[PDB]
Amino acid sequence: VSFGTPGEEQKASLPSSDEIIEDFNAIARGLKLLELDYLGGSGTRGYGQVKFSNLKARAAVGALDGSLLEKLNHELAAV
RNA sequence: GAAACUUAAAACCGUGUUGCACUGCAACCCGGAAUUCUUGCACGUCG
Repeated sequence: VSFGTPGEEQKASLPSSDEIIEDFNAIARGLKLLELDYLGGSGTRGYGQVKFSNLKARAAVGALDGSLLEKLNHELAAV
């Protein structure tokens, strides 16, 4: 979570706390699509069925906003 | 007046550092995007 690459004609800013929910919602939506798919190989002949378990988020560097880490753990609760 | 060289001999020479102090130095990601994937019954034949 940082400024990123702002571009030559823009005013740089940090992503709001509403935008971090929409990033984590697309991660767990893309991890539920992988449980129907097969992660490399033959796949259509029965290979590579995969499963996720115990997905949880932390804060490794720096503090968060407050009551935000627990609602990022709820987007990951449905895989 | 006609007749007898202010001539002869003598180095503008001897000694002496264009020498002493001084960083081609400070700042800079060989970095950003990309599924070793697509098709395939361990099966057929019996005086």
